[PDB]
Amino acid sequence: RFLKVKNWETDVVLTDTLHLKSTLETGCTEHICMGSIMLPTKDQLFPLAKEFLDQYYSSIKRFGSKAHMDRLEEVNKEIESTSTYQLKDTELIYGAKHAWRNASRCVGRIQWSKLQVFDARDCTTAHGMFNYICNHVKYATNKGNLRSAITIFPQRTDGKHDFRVWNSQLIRYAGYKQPDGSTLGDPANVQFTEICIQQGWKAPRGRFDVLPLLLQANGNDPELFQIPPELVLEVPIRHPKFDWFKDLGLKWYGLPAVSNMLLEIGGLEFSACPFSSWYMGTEIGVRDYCDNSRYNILEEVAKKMDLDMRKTSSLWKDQALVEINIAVLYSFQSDKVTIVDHHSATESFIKHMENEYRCRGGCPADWVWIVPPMSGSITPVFHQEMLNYRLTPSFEYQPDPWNTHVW
Amino acid sequence: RFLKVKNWETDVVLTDTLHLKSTLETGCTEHICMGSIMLPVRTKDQLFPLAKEFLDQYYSSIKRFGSKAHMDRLEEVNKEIESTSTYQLKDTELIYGAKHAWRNASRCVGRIQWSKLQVFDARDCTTAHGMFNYICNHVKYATNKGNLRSAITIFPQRTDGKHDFRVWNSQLIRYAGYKQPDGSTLGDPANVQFTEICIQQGWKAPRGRFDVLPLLLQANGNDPELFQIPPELVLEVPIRHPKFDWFKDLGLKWYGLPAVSNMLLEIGGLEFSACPFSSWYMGTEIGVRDYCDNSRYNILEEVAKKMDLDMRKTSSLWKDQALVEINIAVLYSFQSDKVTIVDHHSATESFIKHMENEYRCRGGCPADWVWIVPPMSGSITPVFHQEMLNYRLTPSFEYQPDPWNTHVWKG
Ligand code: HEM
Ligand code: HEM
Ligand SMILES: C[C@H](O)[C@H](O)[C@H]1CNc2nc(N)[nH]c(=O)c2N1
Ligand SMILES: C[C@H](O)[C@H](O)[C@H]1CNc2nc(N)[nH]c(=O)c2N1
Ligand SMILES: NC(=[NH2+])NCCC[C@H](N)C(=O)O
Ligand SMILES: NC(=[NH2+])NCCC[C@H](N)C(=O)O
Ligand SMILES: [Zn+2]
Repeated sequence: RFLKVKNWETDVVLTDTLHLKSTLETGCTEHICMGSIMLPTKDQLFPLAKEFLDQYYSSIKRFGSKAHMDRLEEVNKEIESTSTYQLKDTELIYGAKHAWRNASRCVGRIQWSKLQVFDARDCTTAHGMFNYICNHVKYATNKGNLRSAITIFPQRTDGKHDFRVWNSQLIRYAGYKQPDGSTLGDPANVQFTEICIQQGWKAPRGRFDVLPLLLQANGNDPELFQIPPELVLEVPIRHPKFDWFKDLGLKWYGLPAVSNMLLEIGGLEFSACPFSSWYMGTEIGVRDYCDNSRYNILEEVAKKMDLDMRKTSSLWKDQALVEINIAVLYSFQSDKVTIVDHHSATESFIKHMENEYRCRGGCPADWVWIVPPMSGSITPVFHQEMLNYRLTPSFEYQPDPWNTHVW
Repeated sequence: RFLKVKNWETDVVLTDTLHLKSTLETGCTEHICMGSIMLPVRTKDQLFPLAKEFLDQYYSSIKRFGSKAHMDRLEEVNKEIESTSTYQLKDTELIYGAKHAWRNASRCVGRIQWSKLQVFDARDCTTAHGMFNYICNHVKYATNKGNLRSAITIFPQRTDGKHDFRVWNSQLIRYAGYKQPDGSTLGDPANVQFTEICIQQGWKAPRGRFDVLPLLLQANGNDPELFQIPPELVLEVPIRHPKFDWFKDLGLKWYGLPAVSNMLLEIGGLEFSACPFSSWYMGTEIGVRDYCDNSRYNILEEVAKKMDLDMRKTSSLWKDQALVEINIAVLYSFQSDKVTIVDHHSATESFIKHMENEYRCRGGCPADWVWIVPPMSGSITPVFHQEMLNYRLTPSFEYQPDPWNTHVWKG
């Protein structure tokens, strides 16, 4: 069964055979589409393993080879014997790269092949985790010349000895709920901040406090560690034409490092797998700065611009938004910290997507996430149809550890 | 089976029971979501269920479910379908049906207005000329000197599929598109093909960047005929900017009345192949899509130039900066001529209110996130952060193929 996707700006059509290899469910049915919903055993394990191994071996052009069968045989026995198994270094790398390749919500995926993979499966303690993580941050930041990396901690076993990173990103600002009801710093992290504090963190209480790492190894209680400040690259936010802008007091960190996700490879579950790359401007300028439930800076930025804020139809929110995003890309570029604007980013993903249909017969994409949170229809992805299906290896969500942890 | 939708900006949660009454298919499956795919002659036995269902809804809506009136009508329609292999809707039903097809239009952000809709019954129409007159009346009623009113005109339903009434224009009022030999396009590229059909059919084309197209009307399965809409009936807004005096020099204007004409209205199984409906524009439809889409009027570069923006590097956000001004200039021009119009903030805010009310009183409200979210400043409108379930309810507005692709020319 073939499927076609049209680009309504170029009339380009692509045929998707890849969705055929789909496994997981979408949350959608014949009678309902949940495309905008944010979150919709030995015998179990071997099929999963076999499938992965087949992919891998096909990818290296040894499908059916003796090597292939042997490995198949080996893994087989190992699962029967140990009720789990271990991936060869090559497989772990292939698996990680490909989970990224399959991340339908990622516009960055043209880069999927150039990924630095750190094997931290020999890790056993939170302190071990802290050290590994520090190495990742440093390698990835690279003095502002950002590099994509992932660090993979030991896989789950009985589910009672999970490695987990309790932060949602390696580096994020704290959130303090004041008594008057307002919030200081980043409201997104208010709850995590309360857990840190509650666990011993001496909170400075500022609008941009780098949070402590809170690391759980082997199922043990989480432990706090401060990331060497020297390791935390930051960009002060100023506007190329508004000298009053810097006075707003805004900065952001240069390294987005999602840490709360779950990497699945050949049936194996890696519950702690921080990955990092570089920001698209909008993530910060639009979502982090202007979301009503984040830093929410539109009013203030507007005021300083003296815009007509009486009537929404002045598009004062829109005007401010553009400046704010101009100031973010500007600040970063001026400090030579890697960053990409939403136009370049989306243009590349079209190129990527095309190439993926050519060489792979498809490329799963979540339109809702792929399209930037501003200027949607002026980027090429708006006009681009996308089929969304779920391929493994994958990155999955998982519950916040505090909701599930057995203290 | 209940379903919940969260608003990630307010944490409001809503429970959807309404999707249960869903009938049509989504194009989606357990293994694939086509949520971003633009487009994913009946029978006696087919028709009555469709009719019965509709009638049940209607009667429930007036609080006569199971009433003698209800059963009789049920009985009547029944016999009529058996006898005539079709049937006719009471005036009350046609109105209920139309209003509710709008109410179920999952791609419509304007639906808070769904109840206040002027319905024109043009089922007695028989000729293209008849159609032209009806349409002129609609345009005039709806425009209302710039104080826009929502209206729909419903022409005779399909019978054997050989005597369809069709409006060949996609909107009652739209600008022409001429493909020049150098490869460029004059006017609106979206209508180039329709323009060629008009010309080919006798239209004397002015060849300008804003020529109101002739109506091309088909009655009873007959060949289409041309009619010019009285210019005095076609309200237009010259586009200028409240601070850029150079803007008016761009030479831009738009018409004040969006009137989708190429859609198919289905009610109680009946198919109304010609049903122009009209309301008022949301700014972005014009400022963002019609003006800035690359394949429409594509004015970003020029607007940028005049602003002398840094167009060397995309990261100057020159496209973004121009876009905002252009949209400011559209809402401005219209408001200054007192032609109804709504900005994307007000529009999306209202739809949240509407959506909430719909969950309260109706147990749901089908919505297509991809279409509901404005083509600019997405995440600063409330609908971005709003989860939406999309399912298909009837009565509905459906797409249908372009008439020229299917028409059996009589000559
Ligand atoms: C290299 C440049 C990259 C860029 C420009 C980029 C860009 C983005 C953006 C803008 C989002 C939306 C995130 C949000 O709105 O919160 C996203 C999501 C995502 N990206 Fe990428 N990314 C890059 C690299 C990577 C890498 C290295 C990985 C993993 C190896 C990855 C996997 C993902 C995943 C799993 C999501 C969805 C996460 C979630 O649901 O919160 N990306 N990316
Ligand atoms: C009165 C104020 C209204 C507003 C502000 C409004 C707004 C909109 C907008 C912005 C769209 C997106 C259209 C596009 O992107 O091309 C849309 C789509 C749609 N609306 Fe409305 N509308 C209104 C009234 C109506 C009426 C009167 C009807 C029918 C009776 C209707 C039914 C629809 C339908 C069927 C679509 C889908 C069109 C398509 O698929 O191309 N709306 N509406
Ligand atoms: C309701 C909707 O699913 C939710 O707001 C989504 C919308 N689209 C998005 N797209 C991206 N890239 N990132 C996000 O956090 C969201 N949030
Ligand atoms: C491919 C994609 O679905 C297509 O560009 C859609 C996306 N969202 C839209 N949303 C609205 N309201 N109107 C449109 O024409 C579109 N175009
Ligand atoms: N480019 C990335 N890898 N982004 C990861 C998620 C970052 C997150 N959206 C933020 O703005 O904080
Ligand atoms: N508000 C409406 N009824 N819009 C109908 C579609 C108009 C279309 N978006 C246009 O720009 O021409
Ligand atoms: Zn779907």
